[PDB]
Amino acid sequence: MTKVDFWPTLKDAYEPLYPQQLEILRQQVVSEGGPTATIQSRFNYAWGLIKSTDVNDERLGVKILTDIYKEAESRRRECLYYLTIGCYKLGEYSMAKRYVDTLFEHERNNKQVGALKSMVEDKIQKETLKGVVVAGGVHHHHHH
Repeated sequence: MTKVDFWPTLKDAYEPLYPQQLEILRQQVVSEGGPTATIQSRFNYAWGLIKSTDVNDERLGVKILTDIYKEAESRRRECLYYLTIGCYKLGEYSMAKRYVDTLFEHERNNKQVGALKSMVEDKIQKETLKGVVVAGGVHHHHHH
């Protein structure tokens, strides 16, 4: 009910949508003509595709958020933030890191950015280096 946060949390992503909620956004997008729909109409269409559990909808929303970014303007902050979240689900942390990096530079408070960037930065750092497949076994040799 707090309609004041201009940027939800990353947990909101773990909140799936019903077939009606997703079809409703399509009525507003298609009713306007579909692609010729306003940007705010397509922007939300990519938001629901990211809350989906399948990766097919996440790769589709990312492409939209990048089209609205190259064609729109001002909506860069919302895109850089949404791209970091939509990208985090595709572990493309290289793209998420570069976009969130530019946003965090803005020097804006909102500890949600410092924390979101922490999932991207902690994952590019904690992944190690050559990426270890986690040693799954037990110490065999033993005598000391």
